[PDB]
Amino acid sequence: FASVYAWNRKRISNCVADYSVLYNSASFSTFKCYGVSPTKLNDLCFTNVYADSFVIRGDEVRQIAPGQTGKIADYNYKLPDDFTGCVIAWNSNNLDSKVGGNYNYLYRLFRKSNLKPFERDISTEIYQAGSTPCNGVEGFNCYFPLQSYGFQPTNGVGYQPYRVVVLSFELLHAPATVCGPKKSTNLVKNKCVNFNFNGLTGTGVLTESNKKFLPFQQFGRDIADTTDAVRDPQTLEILDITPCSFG
Amino acid sequence: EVQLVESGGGLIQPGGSLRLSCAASGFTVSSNYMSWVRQAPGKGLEWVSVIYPGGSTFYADSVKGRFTISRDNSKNTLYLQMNSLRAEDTAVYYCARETLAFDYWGQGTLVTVSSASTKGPSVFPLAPSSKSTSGGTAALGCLVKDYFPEPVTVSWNSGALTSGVHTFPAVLQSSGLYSLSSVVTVPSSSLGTQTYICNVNHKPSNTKVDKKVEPKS
Amino acid sequence: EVQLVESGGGLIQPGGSLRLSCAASGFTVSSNYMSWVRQAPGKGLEWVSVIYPGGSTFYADSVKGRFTISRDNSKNTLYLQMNSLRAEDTAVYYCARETLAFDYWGQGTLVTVSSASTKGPSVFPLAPSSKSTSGGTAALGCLVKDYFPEPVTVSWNSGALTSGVHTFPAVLQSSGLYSLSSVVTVPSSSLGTQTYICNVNHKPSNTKVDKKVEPKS
Amino acid sequence: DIQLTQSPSFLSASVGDRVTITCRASQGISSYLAWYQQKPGKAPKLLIYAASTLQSGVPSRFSGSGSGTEFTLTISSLQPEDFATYYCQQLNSYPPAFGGGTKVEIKRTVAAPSVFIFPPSDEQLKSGTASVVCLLNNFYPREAKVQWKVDNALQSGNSQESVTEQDSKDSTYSLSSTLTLSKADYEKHKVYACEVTHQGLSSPVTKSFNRGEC
Ligand SMILES: *[C@@H]1O[C@H](CO)[C@@H](O[C@@H]2O[C@H](CO)[C@@H](O)[C@H](O)[C@H]2NC(C)=O)[C@H](O)[C@H]1NC(C)=O
Repeated sequence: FASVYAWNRKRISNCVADYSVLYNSASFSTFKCYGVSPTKLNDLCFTNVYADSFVIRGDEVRQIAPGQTGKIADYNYKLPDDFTGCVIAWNSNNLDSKVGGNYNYLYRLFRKSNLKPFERDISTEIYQAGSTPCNGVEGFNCYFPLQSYGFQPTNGVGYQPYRVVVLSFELLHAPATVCGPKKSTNLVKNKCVNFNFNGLTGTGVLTESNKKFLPFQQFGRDIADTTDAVRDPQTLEILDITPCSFG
Repeated sequence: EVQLVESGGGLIQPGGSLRLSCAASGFTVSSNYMSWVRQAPGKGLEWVSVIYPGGSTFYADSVKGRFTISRDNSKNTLYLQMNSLRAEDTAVYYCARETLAFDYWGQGTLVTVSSASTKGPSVFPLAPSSKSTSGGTAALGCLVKDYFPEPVTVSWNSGALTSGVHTFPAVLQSSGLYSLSSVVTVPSSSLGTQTYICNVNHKPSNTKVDKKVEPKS
Repeated sequence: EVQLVESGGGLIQPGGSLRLSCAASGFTVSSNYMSWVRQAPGKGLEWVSVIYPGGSTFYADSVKGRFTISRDNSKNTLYLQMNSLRAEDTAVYYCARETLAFDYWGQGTLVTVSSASTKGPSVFPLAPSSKSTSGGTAALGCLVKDYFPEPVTVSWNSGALTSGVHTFPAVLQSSGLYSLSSVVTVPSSSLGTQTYICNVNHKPSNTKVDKKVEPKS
Repeated sequence: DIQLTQSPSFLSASVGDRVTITCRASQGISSYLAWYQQKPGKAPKLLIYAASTLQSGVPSRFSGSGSGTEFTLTISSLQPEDFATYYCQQLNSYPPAFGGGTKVEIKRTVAAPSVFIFPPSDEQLKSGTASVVCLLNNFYPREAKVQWKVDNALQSGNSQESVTEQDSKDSTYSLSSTLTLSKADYEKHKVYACEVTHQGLSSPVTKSFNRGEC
């Protein structure tokens, strides 16, 4: 994973996102959704999804939330106050903690001013405390600003490392982007049915065809402009649409 | 280097209040983790509050709410405005500059009695006697009793004698008032010869009395 | 039981202002009918304002508007924030806990002069003389004159003599400044014998002067 | 769940020796805490850093031994001047838990007390009460007994004692016991005695006076 003071930032983009494999994986110790409850994720579409990744203590997962304070949310990683995404977290004691102490996971513990939301700060200047110019030298009136979790496998819970991923769905002003999944049923034939073919809503009997579209045409129309054939998206076969009987 | 001094302690009753000023003698209280540490007498320590270089509070468990911390960087002062003291905090207060650990933390007191005594001493001189005399030395002292406002001091000869001068811990009677006695030994050849005057000062009140101790009549 | 004390009086000019704090020494100002009673000197009383246990105001007739009452239960304090004093209220203010009638109401003063004198005394000693002497006793005193800030006090020998000591009501001259004289009789055998020093204290200012009175040269 | 740290307090030793103090940790903590020196009537001073990296401005007598849990401090080659308590803490976490504190005595040998009894001052008998003070001066074993006797009747339940901190120079204790009576009850008896028992005395010492004898 990535440190807590220099988190990563992956910009998920146009694709088919299935937040159900996430939501039901039962391996996550924390799955909170803020802008939007979790089950309705696989039914919405945004412009961009960002995913931020890092590693913290066990009991600092409560500062990854909109409107908190503490050494993590103050100056390591700040979430805006109208967040939209979801926060996921799971314990990772066996991967990140090693006997003798894993001193490779640092965090920032001194900064001049709290972060703006989604702002990032990887500098390593000596936190000049005393009016006396530090001059880049340690000692008194000058602290190094980074400390390290010394993780060890025999730590009580709440001191073992947790890995965190923060998904943030954003909606600029583009034309579209990544969308959830497309729940579909099965296609029946020879029965007056109520059908929807990726947008085409109609009613009628469906029947095997013997016409041949061109391999970019979806549905066919009659003279007087009524839909009378479709192509099944999944199997790509042409089916005629006749009305069911009236008289 | 840094010599934090604090001021503001005294005596008050419940529902009272009090501002404490951790005067940052020393530098840069604008950018340091500061905190209040508390201990009742005869007890271990306890943690109260904390300010971040950037502003956050996180108060303790029992003093959740009803208790406020702040700083002032231009004055180099930490401010602790409390109120509604359950009088169950009667304690000795410390403010310490957390520097990755702690250290650098002055001292300062407080008492929150539900009474309004603050009377002062009742001083008697305990004369040097042959029952206290043994060979080369003999002991004499001053008994200062029946006072509520705990911090009281008795010196010997305006602070002159430091040999044998021993003030014993004050005792709390059933009446609710404190009492103590401070005694010093001095060569038995010198029973009445030199000056032995106990200087009693009561700081919550304004009592100042000098009492001479002489051998029994 | 209940011993209401108040604080906040002083001197100011029109359009001024002032917060008065009826400090509820005593209990439960959260749930009691409280009120302000006013009287000009030499006059009968007058009623000002009132708070309900639940919050309501109902101010008086002439002080309708321009005048605000409130409480604080956690501090056990009543708050009276006034402003724009027509200076025609120069009065002696009382705050009383209405308990189906009244009673239990401390005291506290105020003056709203349109001037800024606050100078202080002009003290002279009025010597004991044979024209004041008659038989066994003779009278001596101190004349403290020409001051605006009405509350002024003269004691005899730091508060020692209470026999014959009589301070007469201050008089208001045409100049606009007050004046008074306090006199005490003492056995004529004791004209100069003992100490007779009048201690003059002016509280709005900070004047403190001790003047000795001795028989005429 | 908060951590509750523990300590085996009330140490006693002599100079120039080795002593060792442990600190329990009743939860899985990592290895970041700190030790403090609390001289009586003063401010603490931290010695051991967040493990064993002893903070500067300290001598070479402390040796903090760290672990996952069960941390342990050790003083080797003592020096008469460490009369105070030693606490544990636990940096990192905001609300931190503190220890229980271990006072440490300085074994001496066998130094009996100077005893002295003081009758009540004439000023106090005006007021209507009689304090009878008995002083025990300098003494190692503090396990001293003060028995008041009034006309040879052992007095129970009208006395109070207090004791001083172990002296930084000669490592002794001093004790003051006060017997409190009314003027009326004082004037009903004659001999007031104070009988002190102590290891440096082969048999107890009694200091006594006779009310009303110049
Ligand atoms: C959509 O997916 C289905 C399977 O989920 C594909 O169906 C396969 O079609 C081929 C024909 O070329 C068969 O040989 C496979 O056995 C089918 N798989 C199953 C599971 O039935 C279908 O082809 C996919 N859509 C497109 C356009 O390829």
